[PDB]
Amino acid sequence: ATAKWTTENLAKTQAAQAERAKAAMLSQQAAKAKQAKLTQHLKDVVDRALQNNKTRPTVIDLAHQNNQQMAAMAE
Amino acid sequence: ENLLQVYQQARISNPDLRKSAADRDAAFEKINEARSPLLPQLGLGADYTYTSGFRDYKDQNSNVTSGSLQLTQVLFDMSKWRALTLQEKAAGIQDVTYQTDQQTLILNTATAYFKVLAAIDTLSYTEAQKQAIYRQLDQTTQRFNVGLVAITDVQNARSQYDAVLANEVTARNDLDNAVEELRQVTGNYYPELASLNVDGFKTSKPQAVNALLKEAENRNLSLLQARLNQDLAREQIRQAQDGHLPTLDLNASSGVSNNRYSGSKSISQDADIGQNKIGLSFSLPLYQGGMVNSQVKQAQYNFVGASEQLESAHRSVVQTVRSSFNNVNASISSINAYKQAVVSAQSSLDAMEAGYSVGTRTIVDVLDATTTLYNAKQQLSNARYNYLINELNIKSALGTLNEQDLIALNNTLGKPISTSAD
Amino acid sequence: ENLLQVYQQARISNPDLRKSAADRDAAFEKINEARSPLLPQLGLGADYTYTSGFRDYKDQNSNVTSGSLQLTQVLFDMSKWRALTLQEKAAGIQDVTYQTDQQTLILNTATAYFKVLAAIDTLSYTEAQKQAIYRQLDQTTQRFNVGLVAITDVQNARSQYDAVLANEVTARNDLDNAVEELRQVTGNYYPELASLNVDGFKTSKPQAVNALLKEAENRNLSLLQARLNQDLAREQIRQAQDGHLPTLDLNASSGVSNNRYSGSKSISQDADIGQNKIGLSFSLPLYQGGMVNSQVKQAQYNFVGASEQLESAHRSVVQTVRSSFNNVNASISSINAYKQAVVSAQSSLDAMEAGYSVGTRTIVDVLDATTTLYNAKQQLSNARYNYLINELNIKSALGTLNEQDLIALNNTLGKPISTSAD
Amino acid sequence: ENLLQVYQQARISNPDLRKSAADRDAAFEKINEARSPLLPQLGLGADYTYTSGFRDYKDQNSNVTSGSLQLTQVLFDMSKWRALTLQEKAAGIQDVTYQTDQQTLILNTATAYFKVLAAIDTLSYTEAQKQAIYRQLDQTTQRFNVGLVAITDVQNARSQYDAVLANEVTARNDLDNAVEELRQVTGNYYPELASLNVDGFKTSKPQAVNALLKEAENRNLSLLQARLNQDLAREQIRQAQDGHLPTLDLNASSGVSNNRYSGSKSISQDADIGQNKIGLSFSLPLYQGGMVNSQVKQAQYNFVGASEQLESAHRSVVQTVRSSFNNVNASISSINAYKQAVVSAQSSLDAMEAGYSVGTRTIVDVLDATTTLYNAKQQLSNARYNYLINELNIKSALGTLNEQDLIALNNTLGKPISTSAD
Repeated sequence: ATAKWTTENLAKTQAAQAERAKAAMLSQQAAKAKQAKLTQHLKDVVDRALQNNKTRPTVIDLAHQNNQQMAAMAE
Repeated sequence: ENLLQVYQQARISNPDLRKSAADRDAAFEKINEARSPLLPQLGLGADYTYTSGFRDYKDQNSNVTSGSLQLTQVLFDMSKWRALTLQEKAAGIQDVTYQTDQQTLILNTATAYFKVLAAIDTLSYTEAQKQAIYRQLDQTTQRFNVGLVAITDVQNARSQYDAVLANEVTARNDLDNAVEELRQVTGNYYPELASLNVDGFKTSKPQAVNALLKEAENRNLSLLQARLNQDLAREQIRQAQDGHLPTLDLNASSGVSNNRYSGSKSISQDADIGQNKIGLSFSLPLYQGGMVNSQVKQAQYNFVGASEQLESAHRSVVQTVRSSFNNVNASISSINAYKQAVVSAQSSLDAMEAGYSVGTRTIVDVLDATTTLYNAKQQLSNARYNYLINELNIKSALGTLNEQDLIALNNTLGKPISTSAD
Repeated sequence: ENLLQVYQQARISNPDLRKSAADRDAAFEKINEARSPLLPQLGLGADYTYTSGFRDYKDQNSNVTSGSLQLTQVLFDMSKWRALTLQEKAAGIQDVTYQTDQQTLILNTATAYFKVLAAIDTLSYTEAQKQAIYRQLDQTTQRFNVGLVAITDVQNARSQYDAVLANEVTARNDLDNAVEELRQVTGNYYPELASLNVDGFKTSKPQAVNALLKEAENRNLSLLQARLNQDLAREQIRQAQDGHLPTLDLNASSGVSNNRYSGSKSISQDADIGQNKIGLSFSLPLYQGGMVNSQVKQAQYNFVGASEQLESAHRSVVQTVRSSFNNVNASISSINAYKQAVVSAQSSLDAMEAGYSVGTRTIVDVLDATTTLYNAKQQLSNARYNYLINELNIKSALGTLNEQDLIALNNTLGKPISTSAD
Repeated sequence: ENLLQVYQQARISNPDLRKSAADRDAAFEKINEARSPLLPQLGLGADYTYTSGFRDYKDQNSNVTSGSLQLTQVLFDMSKWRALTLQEKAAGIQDVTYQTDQQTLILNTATAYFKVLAAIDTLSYTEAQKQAIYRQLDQTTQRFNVGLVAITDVQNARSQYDAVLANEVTARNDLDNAVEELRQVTGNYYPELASLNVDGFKTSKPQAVNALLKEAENRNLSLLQARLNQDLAREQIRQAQDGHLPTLDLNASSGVSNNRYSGSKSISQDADIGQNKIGLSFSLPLYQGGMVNSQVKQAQYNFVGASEQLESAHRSVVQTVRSSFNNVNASISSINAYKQAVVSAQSSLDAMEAGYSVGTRTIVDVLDATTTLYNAKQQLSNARYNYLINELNIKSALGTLNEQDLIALNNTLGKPISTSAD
């Protein structure tokens, strides 16, 4: 059955290649999950960095009105 | 039902394309977020403060209630114009990625559809081999029960039959998995698919590899992405060395305030004040500690990296184009070779049957010849399907893979055939 | 020693799990960093300045030494509440990733264990094939040295024997590498592992594929991640369209200052100042240049992309569930087929030996039959081990892979066997 | 032309290395961008304002024109020192990645070159097999046209010949693709490559695996990266718990102003103001809502994750070192086994020819023996080339792969041979 044995082993290796493809797909799912985690991390970090620092009255508006109050103060 | 209809359902439902389109549109909209800082920023603020002194100010308390309407415009800020241009370039890159995803969908659809057809052919040939070996086994069993042959031939035939049975199991599994992958690609279960017309099947040699390489350099998408990334790196250099420049602003404001001084030592008087400022601010950094020079050098090194990515993409394109050319030529040669092999195997099988009838050969030889014949047939079928996939791979390398390249195939197809493993 | 003990050492020592747990804990702690802005933000400051005038102020110098204790509280800021909620959802997603990593460890441990067992069996059957062919070769050499056979048979037996020796070398190497990979997975070198009990080995049909698909849609983790990412994208839309809203702050301050004016033209006098402010700041952006609208549209497109990722995950789950079902059914059919093939091959080998004794056959046929028999035995073993791995793959698709699914196997196992390639 | 010249052309032109070098240099330059905030930062500003009052301030307008030269220096800010140190460590990590990329280039160049050589040998042996089978086919055709043999042998020889023709097609295509990949790696088309000297080919056992593991733990680059990432995580902890600390600044300023009050109720007078401030600001966050403690805990969890990555890297290094040791030993054993197999398969082919001449055998046996012989030769060649690649894989595992390890190989090579498939 050698004429058949070679082709049998080749089809078995093709099935093993499909299993390898499935493992590679699991690997790519892991990598994509890690990329998504990095994306959500940078997202949260940027939201935090641009929220707290700005929530404190650093706006030109608030400073300008405070400057009017200080101007009124000396009179 | 065929390749065009399959591709239409896929294109309409495939979620990978819709996600890539979402990303494309998200970038083309982020263009507007990047343009916004150049437009009038209007804001409102309001404060209420109760000030109380406790050192040289005892009994000097104040209640201030202020409200301001601030406006801001940018008359000169090159960093923001460069950011807008960067976002336009990033949107272009996303559009090219969307094009690459369209081509990838076309290629995956065709590859899965042909994988299903090839699995059907493989199962059919395994069943035909099983039937042939079973006929031989029955002939031997009869000639033995009558007494014209020994049990050796019966047992050999039984072993070969069992091997073929195992192969049939494997082939059925493969067909089922191929149909499941086709459903994953498209989104529907197709019990009937248009089959390949092997009678009217033609193999045309692809055009010269030099023309392929020229069209690839001109159209291939892995190169357009690289060129656009190079331009993006150039514009990043420009943005970086745009930090030495000044900036102008048109800060305007309309503010109002009500101060109420209330204390025993409160010498000041109440006031209700208003103001309308129309300012013009100018900013110019003269030194920052080599920050801008360092950023410019980093941007230059990133541009060097982008140029090397472009060269790497050029090499990959050349390699894949030439590989696809060679693979198509090899698939043509293999189709011809396997045709001749199938004819010769059928002749040798007839020869083994005759020899076994006259006693010059044995039955293990007959069954080996049967296996050889049907292996040759399977190889021929796989060669045809690989030729089609390799044509598609060329047309993908050039970046010119579109629906008409599938209309060609769908014309190459023929009568329907069932995908059920029965 | 067996599969439970191996899995326990792995679970306790495997560094991938401990890293995933570290990431999970880091997210669940970042929740507090995200909650911190909402809480009060006390701070301190102190300044010392020496001012000197040079235009209409010559000889009017001042020395100011100030110290402030500022406090801040957020009474209304929806962007920060949305950030906190986003962080909580991200922590949930990290927990789901940790669960997926637990399942991955279970599956990898089982796969490595059974890879080692399969290697041991492959080397046992290659050694058995070598011994059988050597017996045939020795018998032929003796019958030749006596004069009952020609040198042709001796040389053919020698060629077959040498081919089997090369296969034996390959098999020994594969077993050694399988042990190395098992040690990579667990962390220990296992010289004895519990072997499969082939006598008490049963193959049970998996439950209907509809029940599998229901349980997968309800429990599969690649879907929980996708649904949580969809919810996260929706909450991101909400965060984005929460930029139109105002914000309130409760800025308080306790400040003290010491001014010392020192100059010939210094008309002003020294001062020791104090102040206690309890403020209330209100902020409201009215226009920013389509920034917020652009962010909202980008968030909507990102939500569309997340919905499409969810659809892609659903298709992948369906595909893998049905594939694992088909693979288990195929492994069952293959176990049965290869059992029958082993029986038929043993019968055919006996038949070839008889025929060779009576002259009907040759010795190349005998050695081919031996090779066929032992290939069938190897295929049967591989079929059993693949059936076990495919059961595990189903249980992974449903997301219900845990220690009890390993207890089932460990009960399927039996007497120990050595992993040494000797 | 040989392996040294190929590797030199590759090293000089390979774009992957040049991109990795660009990244290395970009990091080593970003060191300066990270150090900049510690250096004096000078800036210039200029303002023009027109203030107008409308409530108890009507007809009190002002025209202010100011210009300031601000300077800032950091006397104590540990977060920025930690950022600088972090960037130095990141630059070190980039340098280690560049070393890894150098080794990757060496290994890829060697692998591609030997892949081309293996493909040349495979094609040469497929052509030799074709010539042998065609010789047998011609002998049989002649003996038939004369009448000394039946058509069975002719037909069988023809079928075997056609199968070998299809194998030749496959081999030619594989050789062409090997040459295309080699040119992608290097950048040139090599029509002649130095061939392996099989006469002066020696197989040396690698040193004991304990010495390999020691040298790997000391030199392997996947471990240096992990140790440096661990140190980086430690420094990140330090940076995080450096938020409790105060900061000092030396803000200085030289300002000038021109106030012009113009209004009917404008009591104030014009002024030409100047000022020279030399300030010193001190900041000390007291309570941040638990932001700093949460950041420190997250950094500690990240350090735990980095330590676990280090353990994972150590396990992967051990696994790959031991695997490469076993693979080299197996390749040695395989070379010897295949040498014996080739000798015994040539003997068996001669035996089949003799038997067929005397009638003991058939022609299918002769052609099967020819196929066996040439398969053994192909396997021997592949074994030699795999031994060379496995030596390289060991030297890569230890991280000691350099140009002298390629000089050794280039010494194992010999006379040139053409890469054309003709």
